[PDB]
Amino acid sequence: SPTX
Amino acid sequence: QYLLPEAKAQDSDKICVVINLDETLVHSSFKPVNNADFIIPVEIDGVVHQVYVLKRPHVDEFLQRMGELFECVLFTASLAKYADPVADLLDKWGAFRARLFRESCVFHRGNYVKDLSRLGRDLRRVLILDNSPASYVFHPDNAVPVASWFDNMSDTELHDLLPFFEQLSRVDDVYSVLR
Ligand SMILES: [Mg+2]
Repeated sequence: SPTX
Repeated sequence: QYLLPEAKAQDSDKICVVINLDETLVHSSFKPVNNADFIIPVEIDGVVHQVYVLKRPHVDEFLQRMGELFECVLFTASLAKYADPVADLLDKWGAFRARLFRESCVFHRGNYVKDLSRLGRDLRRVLILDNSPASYVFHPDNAVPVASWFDNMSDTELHDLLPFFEQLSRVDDVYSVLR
């Protein structure tokens, strides 16, 4: 993901 | 060298707070949702996907106030192509003096860690607000836990923390209170  | 340049002068005397993005200030996902506060296009291998972001309750008051009290810094394990647009849309008041993303964390034992030593501040005047205790395993004494947030529109934990931070903002040494 580009998120955590 | 360090991740941050020297604090600019009105901030020298201020505690630096490192604030986390995901599950702390917002919660995002690729699953559409009608009430997203933000929609962000993110390109992954040449395809644009949509990220839907919700703002945690009272996030606006929180950042405005924290932005006056502290030298606030965004530190996230998310990638900039997502976090930078969110920070742009979320931070109307310029609370964030700087932004740090996945490449600035240390990858250790599975996790992306926020290694506060790498900031280049004096750690007696540093705090990390982060919903995941794994993020600050190198410095758990500098931490202000905060519950993970997803979509509870009754959440008040950002409002309710401001009084603690107001008094924290005054002390000479944060360990003096978090021991
Ligand atoms: Mg997070």
